[PDB]
Order: sequence, then C-alpha cells, then structure tokens
Amino acid sequence: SEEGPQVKIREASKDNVDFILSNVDLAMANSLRRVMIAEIPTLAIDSVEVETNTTVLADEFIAHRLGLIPLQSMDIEQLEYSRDCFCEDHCDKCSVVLTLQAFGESESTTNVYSKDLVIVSNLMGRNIGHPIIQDKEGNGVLICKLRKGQELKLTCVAKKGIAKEHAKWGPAAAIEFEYDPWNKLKHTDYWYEQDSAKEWPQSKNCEYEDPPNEGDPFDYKAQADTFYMNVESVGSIPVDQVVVRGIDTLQKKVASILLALTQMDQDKVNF
Amino acid sequence: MSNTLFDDIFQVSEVDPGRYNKVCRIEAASTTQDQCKLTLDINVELFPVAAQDSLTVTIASSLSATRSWRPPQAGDRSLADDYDYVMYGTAYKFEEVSKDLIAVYYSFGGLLMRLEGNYRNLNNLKQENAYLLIRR
Amino acid sequence: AGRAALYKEVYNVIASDGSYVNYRHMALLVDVMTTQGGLTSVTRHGFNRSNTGALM
Amino acid sequence: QNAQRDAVTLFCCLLRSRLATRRVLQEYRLTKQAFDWVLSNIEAQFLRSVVHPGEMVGVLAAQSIGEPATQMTLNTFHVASKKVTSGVPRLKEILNVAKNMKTPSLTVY
Amino acid sequence: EGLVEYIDAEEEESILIAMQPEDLEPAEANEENDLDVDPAKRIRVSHHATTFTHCEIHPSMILGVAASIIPFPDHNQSPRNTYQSAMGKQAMGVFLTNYNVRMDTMANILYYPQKPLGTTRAMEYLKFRELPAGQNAIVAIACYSGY
Amino acid sequence: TLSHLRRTNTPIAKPRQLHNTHWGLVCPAETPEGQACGLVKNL
Amino acid sequence: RGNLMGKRVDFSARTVISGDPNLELDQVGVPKSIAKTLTYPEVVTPYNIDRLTQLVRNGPNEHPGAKYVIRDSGDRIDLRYSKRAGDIQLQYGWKVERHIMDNDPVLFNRQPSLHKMSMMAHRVKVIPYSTFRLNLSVTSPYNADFDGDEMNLHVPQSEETRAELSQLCAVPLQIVSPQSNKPCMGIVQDTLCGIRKLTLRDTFIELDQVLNMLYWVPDWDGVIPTPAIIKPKPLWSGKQILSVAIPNGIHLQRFDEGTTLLSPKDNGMLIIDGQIIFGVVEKKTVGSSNGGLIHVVTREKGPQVCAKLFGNIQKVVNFWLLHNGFSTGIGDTIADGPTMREITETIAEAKKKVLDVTKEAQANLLTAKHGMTLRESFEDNVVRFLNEARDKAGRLAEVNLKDLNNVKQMVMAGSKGSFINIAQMSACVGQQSVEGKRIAFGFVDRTLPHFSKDDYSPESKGFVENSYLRGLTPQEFFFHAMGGREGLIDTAVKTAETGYIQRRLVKALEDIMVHYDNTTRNSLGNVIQFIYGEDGMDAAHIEKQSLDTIGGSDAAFEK
Amino acid sequence: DESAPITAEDSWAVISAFFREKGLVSQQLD
Amino acid sequence: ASRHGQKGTIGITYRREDMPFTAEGIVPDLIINPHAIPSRMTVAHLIECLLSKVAALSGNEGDASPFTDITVEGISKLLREHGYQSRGFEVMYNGHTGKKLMAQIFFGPTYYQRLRHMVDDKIHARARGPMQVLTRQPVEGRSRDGGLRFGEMERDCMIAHGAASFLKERLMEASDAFRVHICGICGLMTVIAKLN
Amino acid sequence: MNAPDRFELFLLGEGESKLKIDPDTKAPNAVVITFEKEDHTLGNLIRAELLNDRKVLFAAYKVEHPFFARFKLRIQTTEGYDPKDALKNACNSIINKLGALKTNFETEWNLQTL
Amino acid sequence: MIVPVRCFSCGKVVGDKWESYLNLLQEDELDEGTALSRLGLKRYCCRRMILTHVDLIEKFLRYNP
RNA sequence: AUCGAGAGGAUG
Ligand SMILES: [Mg+2]
Ligand SMILES: [Zn+2]
Ligand SMILES: [Zn+2]
Ligand SMILES: [Zn+2]
Repeated sequence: SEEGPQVKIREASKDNVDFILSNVDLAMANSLRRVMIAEIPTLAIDSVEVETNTTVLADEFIAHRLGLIPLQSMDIEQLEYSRDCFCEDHCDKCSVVLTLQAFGESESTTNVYSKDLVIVSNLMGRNIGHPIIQDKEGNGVLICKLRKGQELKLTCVAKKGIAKEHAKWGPAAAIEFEYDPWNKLKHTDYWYEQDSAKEWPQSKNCEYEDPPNEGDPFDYKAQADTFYMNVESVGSIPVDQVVVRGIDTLQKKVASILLALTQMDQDKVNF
Repeated sequence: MSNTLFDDIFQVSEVDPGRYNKVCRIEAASTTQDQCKLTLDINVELFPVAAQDSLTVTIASSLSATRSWRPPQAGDRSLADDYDYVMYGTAYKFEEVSKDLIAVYYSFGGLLMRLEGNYRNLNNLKQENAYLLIRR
Repeated sequence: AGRAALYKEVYNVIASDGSYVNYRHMALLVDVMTTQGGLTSVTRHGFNRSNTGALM
Repeated sequence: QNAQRDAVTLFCCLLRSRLATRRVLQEYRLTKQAFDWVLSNIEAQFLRSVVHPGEMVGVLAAQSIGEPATQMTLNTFHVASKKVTSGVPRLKEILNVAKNMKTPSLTVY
Repeated sequence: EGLVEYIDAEEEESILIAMQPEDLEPAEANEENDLDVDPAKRIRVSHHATTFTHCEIHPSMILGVAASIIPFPDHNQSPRNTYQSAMGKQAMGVFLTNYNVRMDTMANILYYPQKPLGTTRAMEYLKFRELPAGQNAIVAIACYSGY
Repeated sequence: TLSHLRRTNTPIAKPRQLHNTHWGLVCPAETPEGQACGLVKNL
Repeated sequence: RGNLMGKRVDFSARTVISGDPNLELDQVGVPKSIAKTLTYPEVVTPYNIDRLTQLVRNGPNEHPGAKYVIRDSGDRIDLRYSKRAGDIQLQYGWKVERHIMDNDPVLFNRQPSLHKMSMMAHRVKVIPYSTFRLNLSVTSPYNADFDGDEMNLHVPQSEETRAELSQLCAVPLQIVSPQSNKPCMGIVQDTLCGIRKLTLRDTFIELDQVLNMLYWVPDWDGVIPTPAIIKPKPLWSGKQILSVAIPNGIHLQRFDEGTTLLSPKDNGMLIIDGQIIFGVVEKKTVGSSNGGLIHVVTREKGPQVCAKLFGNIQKVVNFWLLHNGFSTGIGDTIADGPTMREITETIAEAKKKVLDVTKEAQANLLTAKHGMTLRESFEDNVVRFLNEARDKAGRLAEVNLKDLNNVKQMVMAGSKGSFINIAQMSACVGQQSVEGKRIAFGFVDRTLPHFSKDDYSPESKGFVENSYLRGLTPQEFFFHAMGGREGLIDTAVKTAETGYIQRRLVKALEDIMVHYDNTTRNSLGNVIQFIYGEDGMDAAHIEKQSLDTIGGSDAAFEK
Repeated sequence: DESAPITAEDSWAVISAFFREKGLVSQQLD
Repeated sequence: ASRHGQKGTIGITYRREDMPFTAEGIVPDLIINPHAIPSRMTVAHLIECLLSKVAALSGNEGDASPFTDITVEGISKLLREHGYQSRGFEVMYNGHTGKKLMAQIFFGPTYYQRLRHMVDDKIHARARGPMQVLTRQPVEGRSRDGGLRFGEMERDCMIAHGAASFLKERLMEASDAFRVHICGICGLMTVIAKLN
Repeated sequence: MNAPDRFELFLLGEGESKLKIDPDTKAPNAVVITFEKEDHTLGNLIRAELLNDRKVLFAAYKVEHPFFARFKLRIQTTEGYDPKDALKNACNSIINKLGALKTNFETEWNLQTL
Repeated sequence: MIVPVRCFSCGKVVGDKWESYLNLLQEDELDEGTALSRLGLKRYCCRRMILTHVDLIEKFLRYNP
C-alpha cells in the first residue's frame, strides 16, 4: 500500500520471516542483507573480571564463552556507545554490569547455566540486558561444569556493539536469499552429464513462478526483480526489528553522507 | 562524413554451431549476383537464424576517433538504423588470390566476416570505421 | 674435433629432457675444458692446480 | 676487421635475404622516408644487442647449466629404452672425463 | 584352539595366503565377463590358484598408526599418503586428558576438537574419536578473488 | 605419541626401497621426508 | 667456506610468504613490525630536514619513525629513552636512522638460490599482518609457492648500493631470461585459467560490469570502447575490453593448426596495434613462451611498461573471474557408462595379447631379436603391450570429456596438469617400475605370498588395472607403494649430487668476464674465446627467426 | 548356526579382540 | 592443510558479509583453489568431502575405511535422495554484489587439521646487535636475535648481476670490517699500534 | 601481533575527512570521490541507483585493497550539471525507497498470526 | 571440550541444546539423525556442530584437587 | 656463552 518496494509475508513466527521482496533493484536487496548481517547494534559482554576460578576450563576460555551469550537488546537505542559516554571507563547509561557466583554445592555435577547471571547496575527502567532463554527446561545456554570445592566468581560489563567489530554482536544467524528459480535470466550455466533438468532439484520457490517454455526465444532486456528471502533472529532483537532496524541503519548511514556532503559546501565557499 | 558503403540480399545455406551456444558461423550466398558468398558469425541467443532464410546486409559507417560511446537515449536523438541486428567491427586484410574477384576480412571484436565479390573496388577501405546491419 | 663431441654430448644431455640452453653458454664451458692442451675435467684434477692463484 | 666481418656474416644473410630488392618493393611496399627509418632503426637496435664489457659470463654460464640440471632429476627414462646412459648420471661422467663409461656406442653410416 | 599362527618373514616363503576370506573360496559362477555385475565397482585379480593354507586378517592391517588416519588411502597417489603421515604428527589437539596437571616444556591444545565425519575402522583401536586433532570445517573449492 | 613408540632405526645393495617382504610387517607409507628417508621404518 | 666466502649479516629479515592479486610486480609486502626494526642511514640535507625532524619527533613507535641520531663528534642518541628525545635540533651533516618506508630498495631472495633471478630488487609497501606479500607472477623465478615457504630480505646502507640495486637487480629488468632467449615471468594459475574464459567467443560482458572494469585498469584513457554488438542490446566481447590492458603499436601473429584467417575453433592468435582480432588467449600467448606477448611487449615498449602490464592484466581478469566463478568436483573425473565399459574391454584384449606372447614363448617358438636374450625380447615385448594399452584407454577418456569439464578446462588453459593426469584419475593408472625393470621377485619365484611361483602375468608383476576413482586393490596398493617410494628416495639422496655439480661448475668458470677488448678471458689473461659466444652478443636481446634462403625450390627461389 | 564360515564384518571382531590383549605397545613391553 | 598432503597457508580473511553464500544461507569457513588438484592428484580429498556431507545430513557416521565396496556412485545415489546435486555442486551468490555465480561450486564438510608453524613464531628481523666471541660476526638463531647467512651460493648470484659495491657492503658495513696496521717490508701484523 | 584494531573499519582517525572529492584530469566534467570507512554495502548501492539517471554518462566504484576500508566512486555526467547534484539526487531516491519499504513492511507484520 | 555456543559458520545458538540431545537418545530411543531434527537444526552447518562434538569435560572433572 | 648429538620446514 505505497509507491515503492512491495513486501508480502507468507509465513513468520517468533524467530522466522518468510517473504517476497517485490519490485526492487538488486544492488539494494543485497546491501539490505549485509547491513543486516553486521551493522545493527547490540549488547553483549565485553569485559570479564575474574575473582576466583578453580574449574577445569581456563580464564580466557570462559571469557570468550560469555561474549557469545545472547543478551536482550530492545531499548538498546537509548544507551550511549561506551566510547562516547563522558563517564571515565564504564557506567549505567553506557553499560549493563552483570555478576556470576557459582560453587560446587553437592557431590554430583553442578551445571552453570546463564540463568545464574545477576544484573547489578540501575536499568533506569529500560528493556535491555536480561540474558535470553529459549530452553524448554528454562535454562539459558551452558557456561561451565563443576564437581566439589570448585568456585567461580565473575563480573561482566556488557557494552554497545556492532558485529563488524566482532561476531558476538551479531543478531543475524543465517539469512536465506534467492532470485529467479527457473533460470530465465541465464545468470548461471549448469554443469552436467545428461539432462541438466534431472541433474539439479527445483527449489520450493518454483511454485511461485512459471516454466520458461523451450519453444520461446531467450529474453534479453530483463532485470532482476522479486527476491525470495528468509531472516532468522538470534533473539536479542525480535525478528521484525532486525529487518526494520536494518532498513533504518542503511537509510541512516546513507544520509550521514548526504549530510556530510552538505557540511563541506558551506565550508570552503563561506568562511 | 557519412553514408552507406555496400548493400545486398543473401541466402542462408549452413548454420554451424561449432561447440558453442551463444554464437554461430553462418554460410550465406547472394541473389542474382551469381559468384558472391559470405561467411559470418552471429550471436543466435539474441537474433536467431534458422537455415533457409534471407537477410538484408548493409555495411556503411554512419553516425578523436572514438568519442566515448554515450548511452543510447535514441528516443530523442535520431538513430542510423531501421534494422533488427547491428554490429561494429574492423577490417584486418583484403585477399586477392588470382581473381577476377575480391575478398574482405572483418572482426566484430571477435565475431568474424569473410565476403566475396568484385564490384567493391571503390566501396571498402583499409579502415577502422565499419558497421553491419541486418533485418528481416 | 673433441671440442665438438664434448659439446654435442653436454647438449644431448640438456635437450634429452625437453630443456633448452642458449649455445653461448655450454660453449663457454666446453671451451674451458679445451684451451689447456687436452680434455680437462671439472674436478681438483682437471681445473685449478694450474698455477692460477693460491688463495683462490 | 677480418673477425669483425666474419662475426657478422650470419646476421647479414638474414639481412640480405629480407632487404632484397624484389621484396622491399612487392611484399612490403616501403617508401623513401619509411626505409631510411627501417634502416636507421636496425642499426641502433643492433648496437643495443652487443655484450657489455663487465658482464661476468663465468658464473652466468655455470648457473645456466646447473639449474636445468637441478630439474633433470626425473624419469629417466621410461619410446622406452635408451638404452644409453642419460640424465644426471651421464652428466656426471661428461664432467669427470670418465674413462669407464657405462654405455659406449659406435654409430656407422 | 589353533586358529591363528604367528608367521615370520622367512616362513612366509612356503605358504599361499588368500586375501578376501569370503570371495577367495566360495565356488564358481563365474562373473568375469559373465552378466551381470556393478559397472561402478573395482576390478579384482580373482582367485586362480586353489591350494591355500592361510588367509589374511584384513588388508587394511598392512598400514601403520599414522597412516590408518587417512580416509580412502587407496584412492590417493602414493607419495601423498606419506606426506599426511608426517603431518598427522604435527596437527593439534588433546595429547592427554591430564594436561592441566603435568609440567612439560611447551604443549598445545585445541579449544574445540571434533571427531571427523569420515573415519577408518582402525581409528576405533587408536582412540582418535575420543582425542581428535582437527575440526569438521565447511570448505569451498572456488577461485573467488585471487588471495 | 603412538607413532614414536613403534619406530625402527638402521645404521649407515639398495636398502631404502620398499621390499616385497615388508608386506604386513612394516607400513608402506609411513616414513620420514628427506634427510634419512627409508632407513627409518614404522611397524 | 663458512666465514669468508659466506658470512652472517645484519639488516636482514625473514617470514612466511603469501600472494597478492592487487600488489604490483616489482613490489613486496613488508609488515610494519619489520619496517619498524630495519633501519636506513640517511644524512641531513636541507632537502629532507622538514620530513626528518618530523620523523625523529614522531618516535621509534609510530611507523614513519626513527631510532638513533648521529652527530658530528660521532655520538649515538638512542631515541627509545634519553632526556632530550622530544627536544633535539637537527642540523646539516648529521644522520638520522629512519625506519624503512614505501618505495625503497630491498634485495629479496629465496633458497636454494641457483639463478641471478633467485636474487632480485623489489619496492617496499608497508602493510598490516605479518607475511611478506608478493605478486603471483614473480612466483616462477624464485620457485616459490605459499604452502609454508619462507623468504629473505636485505636492506642497503649506502646510496651507491641503493642505485646498484634498482639499476641492475630491479625485477622488471629481469623479465627476459639471459639463460634461454625468452621471458621468465608470466600469467599463472587463476589469472591464466580465466584469461582463457574471458576470451572465448561465447563470453559477452555488459554495461554495469563493463564500466567497473575499465575503471579497474589504471591510466585507462577514459574512453568507453564502442560495443562490438550494438544490436537489440549493447554488449561487449570478452576480448573487447581486455584489449584495453594492452598498449598501442604492439603486433602479434601465430597460426596454430587449422588456421585459415577465420579459424573454425578460434585457433592461432592475431594481434593488431592495440586490440586483438581473433583467437583465444592462453599459455602460448600470455604465458612465458618464446614468441609470447611478454617477450614482444618488453623489447618493444620497455621493462617499466611491461611491468605495469602484468598489473593491468590480472587486475581485470581477476575481477571478471571473481564475479563469474570456477570450481572442480568429482563429476569432473567421471566418464560415460558407455565409455567406462569400452575402457575395461580395451584392457581385456591387451591383457590377452600378453597371454599369447607367454603361451608362445613357453613352447619355444619366440625368436630372439639379434643381439638380445630370449627373456629380454619377451620382457621388452610385454612392457610395451601394457603401456600402449593405457594411452589407448587414456586418450579414450580425453575424447569423452565435455567442454564444460572443469579439469579439462585447466589443461586447455595450461594452468595445471596434463594428459597422463586425466587417464590416471578416470581410466587406468598403469604399470609400476623400479630400477627401470617392472615389478621384481623379492620372494622366491613370486612377487607376494598371495601368488604361485613362476607367474609373469600383468597383475602378478605390478600392473594396476583400476583407476584412482574406482580405487586400488590390496596388492595393487602395495605395488604402487614400492614405486612412489623411489621418488622420495631420489630427491632425498640424488640432489646432494645435482648440487655438488652446481658448486663445481660455478667454481671452475667463476672469474670468466668479458673485457674492454671483447675477448672472453680469466684471471691470467688467458683467452677462452676471441669474441663472446662467437659473435659478442648478450643472450638477452636475441630471438629465433627463419632464414628463408634455405628451404625452397631450386626454382621458387628465383621467383 | 556356528558352522558357516567368517565373512565381511566378522573379520573385524577378531581384530578388536587382538588389541583387547596386546594393546599398542606389546613389543615394547614384552 | 586437510587430510591428503594438501598443505597450505591462510592468505586472507573475509567476514561472513563479503563471502560467497548458498541460497540456504550457509557461508564457507574456508576456500581452497581448484588448481592444486589435478597436478598432485588427490582424489580421496574430493571423496571425503562428498561423504561427510551425506553424513552431516542423514546424521550418521562416515566409513572412509580403505578397501571396501564403497562407491562414489552409491554415495551420490544418497545425496540425491537428500535434495542435492549428486556430485557435490551448489549454486552460490557473490558477496559484494549478490549476483548469482555463473558456474556452480563444489562445497562441503571436510576434516581439516591445524598444524603447528604460525607466522609469529617464524618472524624475525635484525639491524645490528649480538656479535660472536671469536669471529666478531653476528650470532646465529632467532632466539638470540641474530643475523641471516649470506652463503657463497648467494655471493654467486650477486657476481652474476655484476653488483660489486653492494657485495663489498654485505661483507664490511654489515657483519665484519676491522682495521689493522702493516709493515713496509715483511707485510705481517706485527706493528705495535700505540695510537693517540 | 601486527593485526590492526577492528574499530578501524568504521571510525576515523586524526585529520581523516569522511569524503574527499577530486577533479578527474583525464576526461572533462568527471569526478572521483573517496569514501572513508565504507565498503560494498555503500559503494554498490550508490552505483546502481546512479545508473538509473538518464543524465549520467559514466559511473563505477572500486575497492583498492581488502585490508583497508575505503572505496572510490568515479562519475561523469551531461555537460551543464555538477556531479555532486547527481550524487545528491541519487541518495534521496534510496532514502525515499527505504522510508517507504519500512512502512510497507509494518503494514504487513501487524497483520500476520504468530 | 564443552559444547560451543553458536555454530561457527552460521551462528544459531547451539550451546543450550546439548542436554536435550542426549536426553532424546537414551530416554526417547532415537537416532542421532532424527534427534537433530527435533532440535530445530535444519541447516547442516549446525548439524555437525552437535553430531561431531566430543565432551571431554566429563573426563576432565574426573581428577581430584 | 662454547663443543657434541637428535626432530622438523622448503624443493618430492
Ligand atoms: Mg613451498
Ligand atoms: Zn558510561
Ligand atoms: Zn716488519
Ligand atoms: Zn549452522
């Protein structure tokens, strides 16, 4: 119900977005997925302070493990980047501090899940930093395992971040992408031995277009329209927002030029 | 600095796909002009050429050597062509074995052309500028 | 006539394997094994020990 | 001036053969100005192709033989059957001036 | 009970060993050029002498500890299997479960070792699946740039 | 660790080639690259 | 031979090497780390003070920096500490020991160094990470690859030397090898495998891609070439745009086989002025051949031009390739079901032609060839019967291969591999060998204890029927083992001869230099030749051209 | 049926029981 | 390297964004050049790869065991029944552009080893420093920060080039140069240097 | 040990302007701009939405060397038209699509069940 | 060592899934194949993260101090 | 630091 790009969703859920992105230039749809993959910001642990660690794993091994853990990133947009907050080092408006206390209680095995993480700083009342669980059993990932007199005391300072800086900040997982099922654009040349047609399978995407018809001659003037994507969320941002924030971030850094360009005109000609 | 250079009507006699898909070597001859044959390379993916056909073939060279080819926009600027199929090329030699006759050697950035007749003694020059137009 | 056979023989060795070395090279070699009267090997018996230069 | 004449003999038989009157006027129809060029041009090109006093051709030659030798270590020689000694083994004799050679051979015509 | 005999090299001169227990003494058909078989399978000598005495355990057993790591070594050019033999000894992983307790000059351990998706029946006795030294990585064979 | 504990040495006709009699006793492929190649054997 | 003829030396480095498609030919990737540590003695001249005083102050830690400053009285000011390290007034005559910077003289070798081309000068381009990076096409003269090979580097300390590096040792100068009249550097692997692809008749590029590529070539005249096809849809040929890498006034002629100035299947190679006319570009052309483009472009335009050519070619091919794709699967070593059958039947009438030559010899009818044993003429006989058997079956698989076959397409380019390799992988691997003779009797009158005695049949004596795809069998495996082993054995212990030879040759010729009288003489003045190589000509500036005064009719010569 | 002879897989069961004894360094130990 | 003498170094790293990608969304963890295949002739590497796919997919284990009735035909009769190109090829899309790659690409799971030898443990440079006791030449090894060897074999290559002043440097300025006093008659080093 | 910090793919050091704009010496009415700390997400898109303008003669980008973040756009247009404007007009078009994409997507999302 | 979080290639969180896996074998009497499909692991980039895992951790903890 | 041994990397 507009004049530009035409999206139509078929199936979508808590974690999956199946849609045809009609009527766009290719160069766009691509740049959409990339900025998606690794340009939207998120929160993830980015500093570990170790009190005691008598586990079988070594310090930096768990450190790394923590990074990867999916932290909630909803109202993330109203948290300054730690590299700007005039606060010396970390603070409350630029970081969510976390704490981890686990000991080998009994003689049987003591699992250390993420549910065992404790927010300590003021959330100034915003949706951010609650580590994420999807496990039916109610347990968030798995950090380390314990036996007897094994202690583990940690302090996590999670920060704002972009995947382009490190993949622990990726909200993306895997992004499905395809254009033109029956190859009518001859963008590919099939390798074969006999009937190229029986040699490759047809994607589910073929039921949404027509056969090429061998009796018709090759269509020259033809550009790439209509793309068959499918985005999957890691969970720190709902599915919908990833695609929405993506579009925003793109639009954002596209204008940060359109502006910066204008900030060089009334610079040399003015004074 | 314009105008045609050669004109005739030719008959397709052999369409050879020599281990290719996007190209053909075509053997076509002349009408009423008896001793005159033509060997051309035609991208069949765009302009399909079946055997037992007839093509109007025109040379001409109309409309700082190359002035950076500027995108078509032929809707407002008057064109040089009412033809289904055009190509730009170069001539690399003119064969004169005995004859009585004469032969031309052309290269459209890869596709080759050998033509055969005699009444072109003042028509074709040892030059860069050379086009090729085809219809029907 | 020796100079010529020694060359042919050095040559037939290089060329027997698909290789090619410009005449002007093997020639120089072949010649060094010649100017000293007769056939002069490429060992401490052949070259050197010929009032050349002690340090060398 | 005798050695000088003789050391150029070969090159000229190419020169004379390619700058033959029946040629410089038929195969490749040269003008006046375009000839004095070709001529004046070959002179300078030739003088460029002289060896430079300084060049150490000693090392050069050894290396130029030792390398392809370094690549001779192959097979060696499975037309099959030599049956004569070839490869490094032979080259070892050739340089030792070997009295006892594995495959001596007469060849008569 | 007399079913296995420790044979040395000298005594190996007087015996006629079979290769495949089953296919080396069943009967005639015969097969060779007789219809029908699987076109895609390999061509085997065939048993032609029959006055055997012994029979081999399983041919894969001609191999060594490092070599039995190689998947399908009988599809490789020989000198290659010798290379892998030297490198397998310079790969990286778990070298003993007690690495956190020993005190030896220099030792490397892999953050996340994996049992390979393709294995030898002989890896089983070498306990490679419990102490792997590689990762099943996704790999592409293409040109892509020129790096 | 396993491959070192099963190592065969040899001091100094043609004692580097893999000899028919090696079948099933010494491993064909296992052997060191260069330097002392074939004088050393793995069982 | 260890402390005088060859010393250890300072101002030197070493590290793993890796390729760079976007590096220049005479260049060399030198990690900041190293560039931070190697230093070059430079004097203070009113020409440099401004940049120097800046470097001094910049400190030994920010790349364009410097440790140490040498005064009149010969003092040594260590810039890693001291008190006046932020102070300091540089006047003329003093020296600053700056770090190594872009575009500098470095000598860059790789052992074993058995060439002049093993030691060459490169230009510095300081980079991130920790490898020495270099241009793929400077691969062949060093014999390097990137499977873990290390390389060395030496930094000059005096101007005389600096010159003496970039005037004689400079890489572009070395493009034409004085060893064999020919060019020793070329277009290798990816770029070569693709600069075939791009030049096929079928290969058409269009606007979006076309423009990028033009932009891709540096010093591109800034002129779109008129599209070959300008019919329904403006498209360019492959060859069309590659021609833009190639300079002007450069001419080339070939004629492979069926080359009638039309070429049924783009045979030969005709190049006029700055463009190309017909043919497919590959090894024979763009490769380091005798009559190839590189030999032509070098003697004609210069080194520096040819050196910039290498860059352009790659820069374009690479791009095109990168966005077209190339691969190799196992389907690239399968053959037709009808063919696979025909191969096994072309081994069966050649394993039977051997049973008769045995069946004969055994009833004493086989006459011995004059001068050889009865057993010698049987052996020679069979061995040939089995080789002819494989190349018959081999070249039966090379006719069954499709044109879309990636493995085939590499040979057709010349990037890697040849005929044999196809036959191995798909048809049959062939007979084995040691000492020259087929498989021996290690055990008494047999080969393995899985055989009877006195059995000279193919399978008993080491003929692997099966191919690398179908898989070897147990005995076969073990034989091929005895064979391959011989390879490693030689290279291990034979090289120590092929390398002792080199030392002798070198040591016996060594001091033979051409003098200012043009005669070839040694340390004693003793003449060796009276004109170097019989005519005083530098091997470099030479090429084989026919003397059309020999072959020819007693009569056609008059003509 | 305890009579029919060893086949394909059966050939391994023997191996494992060989190693179940001598392990991997028996020559060294013995 | 992998598991068939197929050794090599890492030349570069690309982020999941600039990498080729299948329509399923998968990225490859690493890319090797199809050129080091036909020349050195390792077919098994190619098979293991086509097996291990089928293993990951069906969620079973891989039977690479040497002599067996296992066929590259009977493998690909499996991968086919698994919605795939029976010889391992997979349509990919470029990264920078997302334009469908003209030629399909063989791509799959393949066990890869991580040998020792890492650049930062080979890397070495020196510009002056540690000298030897006897020779007054630079000391050997990189674990003493020493200099590299310019062996006769490298002296040769230099003389070939006719670069003379450079080779006087690589034997005086760097390394060894020393000053002594001699005699007008005898010509030994007996001279008593009572300098100043 | 020589690896350069990751935040160097988006942040800008001392005296590093986000755009440098330069006159092409080769052909008249042409320009070559140098985007800092950007890549194929940006370059590619600007080029295509720049070839839609019938008033443009030449456009294309390049990424010098994959170690550094930075591409180059080169633009030549009809005489009597500054390319800065051709850039300007292009960037708006993109935004106008995205702003409308975003809306169209919401209109859908709100609808779906799950 | 210990199950990793997120598959290297893709990223889909796999760290929470290890227990579930084991529990679907020994308790639910299934094969590794269908056990991976109950877990939401469709792509095979992930499938090899869990299939080819080895849980050395169990034998590590086996030591005392 | 010096002398002595062994293992490995690059040409296969
Ligand atoms: Mg190497
Ligand atoms: Zn703060
Ligand atoms: Zn005295
Ligand atoms: Zn995955």
